Amino acid sequence: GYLTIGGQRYQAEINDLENLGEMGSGTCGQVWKMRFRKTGHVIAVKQMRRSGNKVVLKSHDCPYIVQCFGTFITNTDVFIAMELMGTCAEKLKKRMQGPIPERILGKMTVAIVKALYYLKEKHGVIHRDVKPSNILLDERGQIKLCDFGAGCAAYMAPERIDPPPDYDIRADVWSLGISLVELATGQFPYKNCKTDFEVLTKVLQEEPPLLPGHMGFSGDFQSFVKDCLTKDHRKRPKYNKLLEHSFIKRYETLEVDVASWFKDVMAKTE
Ligand SMILES: COc1cc(O)c2c(c1)/C=C/C[C@H](O)[C@H](O)C(=O)/C=C/C[C@H](C)OC2=O
Repeated sequence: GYLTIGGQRYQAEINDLENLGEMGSGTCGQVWKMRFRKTGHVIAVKQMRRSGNKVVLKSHDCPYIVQCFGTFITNTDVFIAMELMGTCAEKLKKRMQGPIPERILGKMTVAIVKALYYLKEKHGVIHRDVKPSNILLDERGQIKLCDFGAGCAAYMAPERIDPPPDYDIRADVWSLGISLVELATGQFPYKNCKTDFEVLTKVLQEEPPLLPGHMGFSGDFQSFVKDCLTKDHRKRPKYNKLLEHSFIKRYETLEVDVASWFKDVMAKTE
């Protein structure tokens, strides 16, 4: 807008905000730490990077989506204010230099599925891009989807080069899978590339890079992660069916020290 904050709307302008420092800048535009002088809040603001010629609200109730506060147009940028939050998934894989524990992905899966499920059943949204970059973790445990928009072509389903985008949600389902496998194993499914198309091919060519029976993965997991990576998108699981899979059900209830973990992974590197 306008800046809306639990749960009053204020007007200000990005030049009004006080700026504390940056966070990257590490693709795509300078993301910024800054304080809204009005109320005392400290937020994220992602500067882009105009222009095309010539968003949320209202995902305020869902606790698994990073909350947007408003935007924020100038002649050069496009500023978007978001809740301040730890880090990407993608950057934890690299920072950890090794996989994330099944327990954490299980939490993740739950935060993530319910988000996509939220968006679809409340806003008729089909968020195109489900991937590690878009999954934000935080110091105090929370796990959230950034609704935004080889490598990032790899996450494409089979039926996204077939007989006629899109048909339908099931494509995000796929990207959830690959994200999980990428994430569980700490190694992108297709090590043989890049970059790329010798990727896109493999996908429609070959059978899902399902989870290795080897690394000690609760076959509840292996099961879920496979229901997703179903080639045949037709009988593939809608979000609800995933919501009543067992791997989910476990993880809806099972208590996990996500804060504790994250913090510890902040031991290395820094
Ligand atoms: C909402 O609070 C945030 C807090 C952050 O620290 C980042 C972002 C948001 C960014 C969201 C959009 C992209 O996910 C991001 O540009 C990216 O690819 C880099 C991820 C690793 C980097 C160090 O962390 C952030 O910058």
